[PDB]
Amino acid sequence: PIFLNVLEAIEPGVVCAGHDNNQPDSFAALLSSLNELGERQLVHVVKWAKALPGFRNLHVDDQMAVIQYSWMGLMVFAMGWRSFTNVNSRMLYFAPDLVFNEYRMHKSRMYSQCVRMRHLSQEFGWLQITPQEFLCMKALLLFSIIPVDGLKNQKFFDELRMNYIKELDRIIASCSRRFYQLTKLLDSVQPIARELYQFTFDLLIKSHMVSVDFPEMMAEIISVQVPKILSGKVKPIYFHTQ
Amino acid sequence: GAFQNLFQSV
Ligand SMILES: C[C@]12CC[C@H]3[C@@H](CCC4=CC(=O)CC[C@@]43C)[C@@H]1CC[C@@H]2O
Repeated sequence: PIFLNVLEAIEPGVVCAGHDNNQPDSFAALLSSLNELGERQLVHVVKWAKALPGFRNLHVDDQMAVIQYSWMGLMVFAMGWRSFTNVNSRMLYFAPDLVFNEYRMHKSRMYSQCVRMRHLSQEFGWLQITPQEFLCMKALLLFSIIPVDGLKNQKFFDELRMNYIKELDRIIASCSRRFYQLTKLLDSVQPIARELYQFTFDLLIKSHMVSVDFPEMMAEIISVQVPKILSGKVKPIYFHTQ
Repeated sequence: GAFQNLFQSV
């Protein structure tokens, strides 16, 4: 199984946030650490994406675009998986040094979003999602959000997305019920990512008033790319009608 | 240019 071999081989390892767990929880400390974690994970997501089967078939502009649109969903989905495998979804396992209990969910001012992420984590358990299903689903998330007006070479993207869908189907191969379930789960990531994009955009704009630090790439992406999503110029590709 | 710089740096 060449395709699964590759997904297993390229899967990123552990990423720490650099959070100081000796200091009391505060909104500014928790969010600054999540932002730094995003910056660190972005590096891993780029290295991973560039090594995916067929990724280099895309126009280079589109390679960069899909990463910059899909990172939130990719990272949330992976975090939900870590939470499921590490703490049975009892907490949000952002990183080994940044685990959210209910108190942190509250103090982050992101409780509603955290609730939804924890629900996503629980779904991995409720659906008995396999590691191989997780890997295929996560790869497909990279190819699940594009400009309404299309990419630089839409044809190459369409073909690549088609093949990742096929790879997910073959790993499934009850099969119809399963595929329906997994595509529903995939769709569910996108509204969660949208809420997080709105939250982080609003936070960036007022960051100087709440002492929240945004690293360089996060600040750029959140001000340059994320607004395309929030303004409706870039939209998720849903399997099912919402 | 920060993301692009990362992307090209591998
Ligand atoms: C964007 C954000 C920092 C990066 C966070 C994001 C929540 C989801 C998330 C999960 C991860 O595992 C990596 C960091 C990210 C990607 C946070 C929501 C508000 C904060 O500004």
